[PDB]
Amino acid sequence: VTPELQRTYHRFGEVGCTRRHYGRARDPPIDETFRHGIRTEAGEGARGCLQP
Amino acid sequence: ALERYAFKVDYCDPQANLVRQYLLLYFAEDSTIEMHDLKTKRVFLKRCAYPSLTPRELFIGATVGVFSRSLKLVDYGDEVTRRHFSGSEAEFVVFIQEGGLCHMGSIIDRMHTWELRITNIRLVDLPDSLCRDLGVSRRCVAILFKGSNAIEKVGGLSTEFPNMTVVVAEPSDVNSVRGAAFGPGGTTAVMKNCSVCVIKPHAIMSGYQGAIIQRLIDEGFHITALGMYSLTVADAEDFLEVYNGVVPEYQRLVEQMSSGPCWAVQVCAENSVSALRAICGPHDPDVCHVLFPHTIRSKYGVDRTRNGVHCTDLEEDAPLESEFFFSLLQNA
Amino acid sequence: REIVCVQAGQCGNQIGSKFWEVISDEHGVDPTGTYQGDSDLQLERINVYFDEATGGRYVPRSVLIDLEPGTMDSVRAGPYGQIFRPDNFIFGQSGAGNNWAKGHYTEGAELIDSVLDVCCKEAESCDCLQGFQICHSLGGGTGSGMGTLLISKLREQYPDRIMMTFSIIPSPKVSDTVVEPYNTTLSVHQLVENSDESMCIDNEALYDICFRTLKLTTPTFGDLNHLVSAVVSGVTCCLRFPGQLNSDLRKLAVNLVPFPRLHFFMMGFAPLTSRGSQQYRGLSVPELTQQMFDAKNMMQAADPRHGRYLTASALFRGRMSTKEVDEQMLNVQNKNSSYFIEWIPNNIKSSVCDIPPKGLKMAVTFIGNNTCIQEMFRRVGEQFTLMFRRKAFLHWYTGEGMDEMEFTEAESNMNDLVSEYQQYQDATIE
Amino acid sequence: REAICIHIGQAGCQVGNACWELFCLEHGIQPDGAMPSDKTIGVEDDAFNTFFSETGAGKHVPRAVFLDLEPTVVDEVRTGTYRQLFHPEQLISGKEDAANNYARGHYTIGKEIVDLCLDRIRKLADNCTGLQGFLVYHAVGGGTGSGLGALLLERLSVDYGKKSKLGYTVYPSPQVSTAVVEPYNSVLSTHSLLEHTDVAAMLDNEAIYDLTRRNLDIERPTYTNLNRLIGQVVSSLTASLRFDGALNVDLTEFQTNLVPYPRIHFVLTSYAPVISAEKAYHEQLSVSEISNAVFEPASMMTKCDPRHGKYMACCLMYRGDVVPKDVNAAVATIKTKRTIQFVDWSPTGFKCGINYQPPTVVPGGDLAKVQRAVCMIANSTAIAEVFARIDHKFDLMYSKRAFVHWYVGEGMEEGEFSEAREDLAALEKDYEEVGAESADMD
Amino acid sequence: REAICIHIGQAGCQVGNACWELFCLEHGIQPDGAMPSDKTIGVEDDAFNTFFSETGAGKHVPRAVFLDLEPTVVDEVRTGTYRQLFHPEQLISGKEDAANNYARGHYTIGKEIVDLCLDRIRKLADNCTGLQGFLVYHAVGGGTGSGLGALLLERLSVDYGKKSKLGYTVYPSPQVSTAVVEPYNSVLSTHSLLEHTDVAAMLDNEAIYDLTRRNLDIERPTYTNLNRLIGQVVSSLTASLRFDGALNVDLTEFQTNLVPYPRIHFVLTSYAPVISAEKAYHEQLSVSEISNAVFEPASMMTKCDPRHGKYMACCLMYRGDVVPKDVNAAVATIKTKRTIQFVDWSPTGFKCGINYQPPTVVPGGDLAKVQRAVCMIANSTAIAEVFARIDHKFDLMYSKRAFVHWYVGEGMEEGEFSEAREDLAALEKDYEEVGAESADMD
Ligand SMILES: Nc1nc2c(ncn2[C@@H]2O[C@H](COP(=O)(O)OP(=O)(O)OP(=O)(O)O)[C@@H](O)[C@H]2O)c(=O)[nH]1
Ligand SMILES: Nc1nc2c(ncn2[C@@H]2O[C@H](COP(=O)(O)OP(=O)(O)OP(=O)(O)O)[C@@H](O)[C@H]2O)c(=O)[nH]1
Ligand SMILES: Nc1nc2c(ncn2[C@@H]2O[C@H](COP(=O)(O)OP(=O)(O)O)[C@@H](O)[C@H]2O)c(=O)[nH]1
Ligand SMILES: [Mg+2]
Ligand SMILES: [Mg+2]
Repeated sequence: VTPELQRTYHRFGEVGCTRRHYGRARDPPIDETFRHGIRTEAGEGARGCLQP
Repeated sequence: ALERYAFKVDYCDPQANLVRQYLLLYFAEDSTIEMHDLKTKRVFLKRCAYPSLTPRELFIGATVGVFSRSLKLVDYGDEVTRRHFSGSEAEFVVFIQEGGLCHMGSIIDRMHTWELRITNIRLVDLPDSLCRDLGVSRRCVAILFKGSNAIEKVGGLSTEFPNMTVVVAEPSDVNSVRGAAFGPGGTTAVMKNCSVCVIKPHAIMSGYQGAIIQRLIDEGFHITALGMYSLTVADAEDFLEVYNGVVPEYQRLVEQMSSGPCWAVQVCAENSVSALRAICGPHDPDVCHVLFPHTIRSKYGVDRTRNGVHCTDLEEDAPLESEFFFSLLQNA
Repeated sequence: REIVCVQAGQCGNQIGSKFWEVISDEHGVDPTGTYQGDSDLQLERINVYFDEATGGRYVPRSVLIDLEPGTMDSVRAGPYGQIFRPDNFIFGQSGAGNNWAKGHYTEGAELIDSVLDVCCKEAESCDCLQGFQICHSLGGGTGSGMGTLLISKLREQYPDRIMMTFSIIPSPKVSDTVVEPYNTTLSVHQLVENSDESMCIDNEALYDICFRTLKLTTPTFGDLNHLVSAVVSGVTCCLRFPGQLNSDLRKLAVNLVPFPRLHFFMMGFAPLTSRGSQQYRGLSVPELTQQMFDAKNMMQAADPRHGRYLTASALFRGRMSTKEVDEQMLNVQNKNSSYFIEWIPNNIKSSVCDIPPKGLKMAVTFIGNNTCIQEMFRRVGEQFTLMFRRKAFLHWYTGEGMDEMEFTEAESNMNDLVSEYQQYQDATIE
Repeated sequence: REAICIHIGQAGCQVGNACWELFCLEHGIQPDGAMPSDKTIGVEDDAFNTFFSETGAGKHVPRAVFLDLEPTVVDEVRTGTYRQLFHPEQLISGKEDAANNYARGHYTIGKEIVDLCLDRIRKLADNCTGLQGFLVYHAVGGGTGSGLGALLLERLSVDYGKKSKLGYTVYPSPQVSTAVVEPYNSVLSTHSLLEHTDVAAMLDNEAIYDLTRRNLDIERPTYTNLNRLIGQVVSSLTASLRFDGALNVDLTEFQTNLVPYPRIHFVLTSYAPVISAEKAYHEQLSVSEISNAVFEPASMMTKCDPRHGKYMACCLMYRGDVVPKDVNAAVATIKTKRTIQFVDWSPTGFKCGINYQPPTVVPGGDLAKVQRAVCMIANSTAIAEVFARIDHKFDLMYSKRAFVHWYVGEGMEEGEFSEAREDLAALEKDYEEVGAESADMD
Repeated sequence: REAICIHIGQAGCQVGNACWELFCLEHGIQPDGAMPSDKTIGVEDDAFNTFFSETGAGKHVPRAVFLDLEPTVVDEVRTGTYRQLFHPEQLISGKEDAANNYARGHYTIGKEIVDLCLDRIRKLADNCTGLQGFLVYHAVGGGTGSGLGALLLERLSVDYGKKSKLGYTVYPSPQVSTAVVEPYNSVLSTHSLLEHTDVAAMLDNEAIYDLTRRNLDIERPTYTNLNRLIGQVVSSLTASLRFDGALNVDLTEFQTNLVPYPRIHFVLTSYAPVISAEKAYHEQLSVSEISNAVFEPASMMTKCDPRHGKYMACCLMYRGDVVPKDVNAAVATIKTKRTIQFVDWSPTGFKCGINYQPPTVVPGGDLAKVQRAVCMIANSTAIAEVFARIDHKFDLMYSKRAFVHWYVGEGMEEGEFSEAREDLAALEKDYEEVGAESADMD
């Protein structure tokens, strides 16, 4: 059976799966629930300027 | 918590004199609401932001205002909400004995901070049989309430207020006190040298009621009666007859007082009507926020229709209002 | 003296929703339809835009038309949407496809009779009818075809009334659709024959107003439609409130249009200023006049400095002296005299109304008839000529049934409009 | 509102599995066609209607047929996880394959099965009230996909008439290849596809492999990844029908804006935030970066280089949290670029759409979760290079009649090869002529 | 506001590790790219923006690329401590080195990698709104640093145009040497660098070794010490962009004040309070003593003697607690000295800068903590002797073509040696002529 560390250091990973860098496997796993990107800053309106 | 609430509400239409039913959904992840029509299966309002509505105000029997419409929550429209509110439907009774009348406002405020909804309240004097069986004094305040994890929360009143609260959890005793304390009967209100202060429904939902009562106690007034009553439109009109043609917000006051239940207190002191008028403040909160910043209406009022509290103006009508609240509404 | 409104297509329906919010606010009408206002002055001219239904409620004299109900369902679902009469919503079952010929010839003639039936029902109920008001875009599909069709039918049926249009037109800087030049050319051809007065707005100018003047970080189409609704509700203010020098749509037309083809106008609204700045500068008639003539405050891409004013009108709302108004308009005319057409002895009309818009002490709306509008039409004609030489997308329109001769006719009529404006700019008294 | 999906052969059915998986997960229909027994509110909503119809008991069933001549793939659908979603009549299967012969599919074998397909589509079209087009998924490299797809498109085009037909087509890659006879089948398919399709979307497997290697971190991709990307693209294009937005785009608006002349209807497709979860936390993803991304050739799903041609029209679909001003600023920046060129007769080169529903995340998927995405379909003269290499391979094989005896024995005149090759030569000349500049002298 | 850092080859990457270590520790970003954990409020101050950009989740990432042809050094960065700081695309690595051949870097191998580098730099430059230059770190003695540095500077100079490009360069020491072929690579590098660099900073390893032996008490220095000194110098020069001060100095002011004629752009650098911790607590370090220090040859980071030439311009950067009256008094004291000479056509010889941020102390570091520091860059004719000695070493080797067959085999004409040697001879003649007195003519 291929050990886990050597499998981390193989050239090829499993079929149809993303592989991490070998200098990154010891780190804790990433989170998939979070949604990335910057939120648009929507604030205020023209009514306050037109109707103080 | 939740991802989406769902209630069905009724709206009393003044122009049509019918009662219409809608479906109200609340999305808690971003605080937007949306309304549908049950009778037509059509959309009433898209997802629009509405920051004045909070998840804490959503419970059965509550009232909310959405675009100048008063909606009353009636029944759960979904089984997620029904399962989330599987508890919070049992009614218990907490008494306040004679030694606790001076601390009753703090008791009510502490109950409100514990996410507890009061479904009735009255200041009564019990018959001797229930007095011996339950273990309370002759003159006491009976509070009926419901909420989530109620018994474990109300256990803290034994250490915050030593020897002035009695908690009832058995359904039989609750039924006995419901038959005895509330319902048609007599009243402890006096018929002369008195004043009446009324807590509006919006202050009831917001919950400044305990602070108002405790301010009244702190100022030195005596509470001789207290109860909660629900006013129909005709009752609200007959309550505010003298304000017709005098103030510009008569109809708005009528609909506000008919929106939901209101608390009515009675105050006895020296020159009671003038003293209560002075402590409440002028009719308009704008004058209060500038010249009378310590008054009740400055803290608990936002405009003329919703100034928080209502007090008697003419000393010729104090027994009239006291009678209207504590005999005509209570007895029949 | 009551106006009937028609809102057509997505842009028109969206601007209309904001207009009826602004009007309902100024007259104190609750979104349930109940009157909740605080002065008798609000009630005494409510008839001008609202009809009264039984009880409390008031209903707005408007017809809503669209080819796919998505927008109409959105407006009915909006917060004030309930006020609108259900029978007044007319919609089809398939879209305009961004095609002028489809909107004018195939589904247009299918729906148009029910719209005229509703408009006639509304007009004949009025005790005295003033002009119609229509909002639509010229670059679209259903907006252009049925708006100009309906305008032609109403002009046949009510030739003695006033015809007024508000119209949004495509800019080259930020286009949303590839075939805009064809639809624009055909629509301007229809308008110059049918209309009595037509107002034009560029989206690029509204973006520059929002970013430079109001310094909004993230403006939205609700803001652009609010600015437009502000000017639209301002032009009609003298119909419905008292004042020291009353004015009327017909009086505007008689004073602004020297010759019947020259009826295209620029718009502005003066007391625009950011919430941070408002503490630093008080309102006054010189300040309003300075903003009023600043090209920064005008809702079209063409700038007045490249042309000359034939005529202009300013309607002031608020309590102010007439002496200061007259001398300000004189001083502006005298100091910039090269920009005013010299064979007219006084180019500016003023009007004064007592009741300002809520939350402003004073306001003015400005209407200007300036020859620099020719550059906008010329730009659209250039893009049309580039597209037409190569038959770039013409088979769609020809498949609906149009003859190519319509396109050469519409180009010739628009080119003649540009020529007529250009000749009066470059002329001597002799 | 409604659209009908027709899936033909192996590639089209396998891409269909990914598409219907995604559309189920986006609306929330469980694999058995129902909804959660708890989430029901009393008054449901129309968004499913584009792809599903409900029974009186509230089960959902989808508006699709799966067509194949070999049983195995449809039997996989019947025995798989989605058994209860599809109606069993909708899943039509023959006895034996078309064996890479266009002639076998078109003349001999498809002629028996074709009438069942038309009867199923008719039964679907009768249960509609606003049908607005057909979506077709097939590969032109194999025998049944080419031959039966052409025959069925011809019959649909006669019976239904004006209704639009949009095809998603997997063409033979320029140096990766799977079968010897691919050029013959692709030429003969393309001859029929020219007359009987309104928009044709072009795909190359080599490009999607390259895209999955460079942007995603996948060393050994397989067909499920490619099919999930295609499904995402189709979901993005049809989202404009299904959810609220600032600038909607009806399927007729695509054809009106993208097609200048009736033969010039072959379009390129690309998708912007193809990114892995580990990359996603190192970078912000604003509108202008993904707008700049969609124009780089590293983003394309077809192996062609657009720098060797001129754009005629672009259609940009934005979905998610986007504001129109950013779209305008981005398009003006793109327009400024010197390596991006438009034909001088198309000054207003862009159509925009903006929808509020963000892209869905699939449990086994490899894309990150992102707040916004953009998808582009564009018409460009560069496509002429794709046809020329297929034609060269056809000329090489046809000079010696390398395989022709199969086609003539299975029912085809030798003349049909020359006709199709001349039609594709004329299509190449159309793309040469449309791209020219004339009347420079004034 | 923004600046982009490009690190090439081994010396440039190793110096980059020290630079980014220092800039992180000075701003306070953790090695994983986050802010200090004690704050719970939004960000307030823009000073990080010159070197870092933040994601919407608040991670920081730095404005740098690391370019190498061999994997080992970048893989050391990938597996080191700063693993989480960099975006993985930024760390670019080839398969095999340029083997000390300029020809291998420029013609054969760098030509494959160069288009990826330009695409990454473009992706960086698109995410800017006030880019004001490129910072480049490389050594001209090695093969990949020379060949790819020249090719990349040429491409950057065509694509970006007027934007400024400032190089920090480690040159071959005048008698310390590490490889045999250093003269050929340095001549060929300098030929390209003359046309394609805006300011050149001169470094010699022998000087930084001497400075660390004499002033610090280090008997056995290693590359980490030299790289930390270089990082401090770069931090001092870029501090003017990042912190408040009395007299700021923008990168365009360097170019305006330091360069009299467009070829005369090679400058010397030195740093004053290089001092050990044990000496540092016995002494104050006032302005006039450190100003006197920067002109002593014991302070310089390049092995040249300024007494053999004349200064044309000096730029003096003071950082920390300094008052303008003291800088003015110091420069007035310097001006009186007779062993310091300025060319007579440059009467106003000095530029001053004053910044409030004192130099940072690194936990493993060897510099003391000091309240103030000054850094000097000056343009002087003394540099001509360094080139003349390199050219003499070239002439000795080149007279018999001692090693040329490697370079000719990897693709370069023999003629290119003579062209570069004649161009550097002309640069030498420029330094004799610019330094020639002209007031003799009346
Ligand atoms: N992207 C993608 N391509 C596929 C898939 N399946 C097959 N292909 C490709 O399509 C071509 C083969 O076409 P097929 O679908 O197998 O042909 P067919 O429709 O089955 O025709 P017959 O062999 O006669 O049954 C080859 O280029 C394959 O690489 C798939 O699931 N996804
Ligand atoms: N200050 C400093 N100088 C270094 C360092 N490493 C190498 N050098 C110097 O740089 C020159 C050698 O350049 P290299 O970086 O090894 O050349 P290269 O970039 O690797 O080019 P190739 O050999 O083709 O891969 C010599 O003068 C060395 O003294 C270092 O870590 N710090
Ligand atoms: N100012 C403004 N412009 C709009 C609005 N909605 C759409 N537009 C613009 O109008 C044009 C699209 O025309 P559209 O109304 O869709 O034409 P239609 O399809 O015939 O209804 C584009 O230039 C849009 O930017 C709006 O609410 N306000
Ligand atoms: Mg098959
Ligand atoms: Mg090396």
